[PDB]
Amino acid sequence: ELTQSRVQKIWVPVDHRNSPTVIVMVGLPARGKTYISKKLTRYLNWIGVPTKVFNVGEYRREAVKQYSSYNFFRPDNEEAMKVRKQCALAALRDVKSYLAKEGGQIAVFDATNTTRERRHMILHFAKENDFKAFFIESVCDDPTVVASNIMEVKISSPDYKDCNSAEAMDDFMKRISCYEASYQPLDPDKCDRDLSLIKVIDVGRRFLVNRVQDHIQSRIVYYLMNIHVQPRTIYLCRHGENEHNLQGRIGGDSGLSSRGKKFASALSKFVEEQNLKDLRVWTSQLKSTIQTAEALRLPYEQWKALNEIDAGVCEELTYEEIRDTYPEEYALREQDKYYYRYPTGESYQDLVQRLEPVIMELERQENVLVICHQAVLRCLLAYFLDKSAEEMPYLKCPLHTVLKLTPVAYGCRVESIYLNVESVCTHRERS
Amino acid sequence: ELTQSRVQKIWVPVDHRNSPTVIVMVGLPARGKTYISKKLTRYLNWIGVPTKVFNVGEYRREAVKQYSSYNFFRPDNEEAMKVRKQCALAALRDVKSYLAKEGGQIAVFDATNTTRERRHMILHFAKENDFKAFFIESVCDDPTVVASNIMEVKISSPDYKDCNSAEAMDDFMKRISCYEASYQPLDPDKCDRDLSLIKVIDVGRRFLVNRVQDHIQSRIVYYLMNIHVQPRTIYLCRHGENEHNLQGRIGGDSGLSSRGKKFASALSKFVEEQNLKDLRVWTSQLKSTIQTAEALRLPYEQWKALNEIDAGVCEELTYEEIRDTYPEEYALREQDKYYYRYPTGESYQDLVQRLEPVIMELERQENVLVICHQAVLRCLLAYFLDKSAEEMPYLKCPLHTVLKLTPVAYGCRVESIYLNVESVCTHRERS
Ligand SMILES: Nc1ncnc2c1ncn2[C@@H]1O[C@H](COP(=O)(O)OP(=O)(O)CP(=O)(O)O)[C@@H](O)[C@H]1O
Ligand SMILES: Nc1ncnc2c1ncn2[C@@H]1O[C@H](COP(=O)(O)OP(=O)(O)CP(=O)(O)O)[C@@H](O)[C@H]1O
Ligand SMILES: O=P(O)(O)OC[C@H]1O[C@](O)(CO)[C@@H](O)[C@@H]1O
Ligand SMILES: O=P(O)(O)OC[C@H]1O[C@](O)(CO)[C@@H](O)[C@@H]1O
Ligand SMILES: O=P(O)(O)OC[C@H]1O[C@](O)(CO)[C@@H](O)[C@@H]1O
Ligand SMILES: O=P(O)(O)OC[C@H]1O[C@](O)(CO)[C@@H](O)[C@@H]1O
Ligand SMILES: [Mg+2]
Ligand SMILES: [Mg+2]
Repeated sequence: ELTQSRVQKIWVPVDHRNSPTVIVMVGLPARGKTYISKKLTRYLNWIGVPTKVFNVGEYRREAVKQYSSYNFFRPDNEEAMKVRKQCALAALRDVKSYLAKEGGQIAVFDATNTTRERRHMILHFAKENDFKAFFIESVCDDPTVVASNIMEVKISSPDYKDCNSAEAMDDFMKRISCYEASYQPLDPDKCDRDLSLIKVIDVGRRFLVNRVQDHIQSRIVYYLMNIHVQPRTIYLCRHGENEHNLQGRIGGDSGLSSRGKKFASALSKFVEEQNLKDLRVWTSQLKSTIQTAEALRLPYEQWKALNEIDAGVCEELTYEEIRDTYPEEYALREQDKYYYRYPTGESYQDLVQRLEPVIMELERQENVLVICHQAVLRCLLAYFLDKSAEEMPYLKCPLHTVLKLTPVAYGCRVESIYLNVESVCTHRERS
Repeated sequence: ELTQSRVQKIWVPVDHRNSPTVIVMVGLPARGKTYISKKLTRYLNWIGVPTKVFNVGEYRREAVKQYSSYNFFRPDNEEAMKVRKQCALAALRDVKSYLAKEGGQIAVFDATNTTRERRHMILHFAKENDFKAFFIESVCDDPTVVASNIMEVKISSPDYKDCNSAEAMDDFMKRISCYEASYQPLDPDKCDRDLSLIKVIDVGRRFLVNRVQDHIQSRIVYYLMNIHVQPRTIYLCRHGENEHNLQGRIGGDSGLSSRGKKFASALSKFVEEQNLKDLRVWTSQLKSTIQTAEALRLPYEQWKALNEIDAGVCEELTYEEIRDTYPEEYALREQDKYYYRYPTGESYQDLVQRLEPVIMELERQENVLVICHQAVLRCLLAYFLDKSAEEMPYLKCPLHTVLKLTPVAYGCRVESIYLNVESVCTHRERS
């Protein structure tokens, strides 16, 4: 005796009457601890695992109004040490409220945590709140890398609002020397034999993994081994306009219109003028995306995971038709566009689970052109631009427009490029 | 201008007119090199990557008729060394024919390869045939583990056909001591800095990964970190009989019949008499599997990936109806049941890609009960019992029967258990 939920179409038994994890970042400054923290979090939240970053740096920038210099981080700075410890403890406080009282699942503790003492303290914290502890250490003693990092995300930090490169660059170098003496890296073969951890070496050149307590830690591990930092570009766009677009019909597998092909031709000119040494092209298995890719005269690959969302019994229909034929359904979708699943079809949530492999592969690749569909494109875009599940189903991803995503600082930079070719508009807001 | 293939329903441009990899196993005997090789291969072939194992041991057992003793593996055994080298070279010969002439993609070289010399030779081989080289080393100096391994897959080997445990166990111990002196493990921080490799330590307790050249090596890495060897059991069965089963209609989302529920009740008694400390239950999101799981009064989890194959425009239909309504389609499926994809639906190939995450999770778990559907069940079973894509769509997976899969030696042992409850028969051979 079960009843099927109206929105998610899930069968639940009629009533009629996974321990949370604390990810601990470890490493000297300018080692990508925050970079990793944010990206990790962006991913986890995307695939549905509620994650939040707790940057002890911000707690510090909060308590000590405006920034001083490296003197603040001197081991002999008795007062700063007091404040820094109170920052770490305040953050763990907020962590407890997240994992135990706010429904959070993973809490990333973003700090240097370069001493066994500090780590043992966190372990204790976890041990008493019934939380698992997974460590991620970033080791890299390459002056070129450290130097480059200092330039990319430090010299512009709010701490150096009143500094130039020459001085900021020096203050941070001294800042790093502060942690160096007492820095005790993880020792998975001795003192840290029992800790579950992954040590990222030379920006992913080598990894040392210890244990792994569950699938969640398993994924995280997989992810870090696939992301990289080499500069590259990811272009995203939909198929050229198609017959169904003109008729305003959803789903289906129609072919490009006269304009759609025109757009496909423009896309070719665009890719051409991008001057990319290499470029991979991915499409869905639906006709319209393939016809578009063909116009590029470049080898491409088809992914069934990139097919537009499945509209179920509403495929081939027009919104008007749905509104009339399946009124109640048309309403259930407008009130919960993300979780709503079409009868015998999918939901935006289903797309995310279906696209996970695509995202993981995009992180591994260099330059990639993905020609897909509206809903599918929103999903991917929501990942790169960190858009909540609430706004995902409404992001604007118009026809004939190329979204150029480039890596910058801690996230992704986006550039819209309309290839100057008319087409209908398939976008529709909440109502 | 494209045309859609009739079987796979894929759009291809009308005509009208990934370097192969050699996986190198490394390690002393009784370290699971062959275990890993077979499992790795079983998996890769399942997800579509043509892989083959080249056990240098078999080449040896082939050339030297019947087995001697550990004297054969003595470093001072000038003649044996000659034969052993000719075996390794003959196997690489067959590797070349596989990766370059037989359409193979991955070739697992199963040997001790415990010396830098031997390894350099293989590198050279790869370097000249344009093959990538990925190494997997298994290090474990635990006497209990080594001892146990010697018992589980050595003492019964065809080499010891005329030996008892007491003597076989001793001959293998001496055999191991032979390789020990010249054994040079991988050194990812010195001599082997440039080699792409994964070093499995203490049966997966710790890993040291170096590089990783592509996604294929990325997956392999992920897999090894998720499989384990602790004893556990995996039960597989379909939902209890349902309305559609009675009407002989495919797809749909109907509920259990009177018998189906009866079966669900029997399943409860079965699980109960299994005396399992723990047991996870997974179902699909279709009503029939959930109703069945409910009868167990155990917490279960729903997976959309476990939903029966999507019959497309044929859902809810009876084979008779399909045969009549979509004759041409009914024929295209009987001639190629694995690759055939239903209009707007899936193929067995699609199921495999859809089930990959399930398989990966089953490898991570201990005891798991999976209540699914016919086609879905075949897919999973094909993985555990290593059944080709040709036989997969025809494996017999009857209603009300529990397949009990247990780990043994290098593969999985299967036991069928009919819970003694009538039901229709949904199996149908090729015709
Ligand atoms: N595994 C890694 N090793 C080294 N650098 C990395 C890295 N992952 C990312 N980066 C680089 O690090 C920079 C971001 O550094 P981030 O600010 O996250 O360091 P940090 O958190 O270690 C310093 P701090 O404790 O001083 O705030 C970017 O330039 C990024 O490309
Ligand atoms: N990573 C690992 N470390 C140690 N033992 C493992 C292992 N993976 C599997 N095993 C165990 O090893 C046994 C299979 O060993 P296998 O025969 O594959 O070893 P081997 O190939 O190293 C020996 P040889 O070169 O003498 O043939 C099984 O008992 C299995 O459970
Ligand atoms: O985590 P710890 O050991 O308290 O060091 C924290 C400090 O590190 C920094 O990231 C500087 O490297 C600061 O923003 C932060 O206050
Ligand atoms: O995401 P939305 O607003 O529900 O629109 C989804 C529809 O958009 C389309 O791509 C048409 O523009 C259809 O294929 C799909 O069903
Ligand atoms: O790979 P190597 O160095 O030639 O050693 C191969 C030998 O190892 C064995 O697996 C025994 O440990 C034999 O079956 C095989 O002939
Ligand atoms: O694998 P086959 O032989 O095509 O049968 C598949 C059908 O079996 C069923 O499970 C019915 O027994 C249907 O849901 C499914 O479409
Ligand atoms: Mg930081
Ligand atoms: Mg072997």
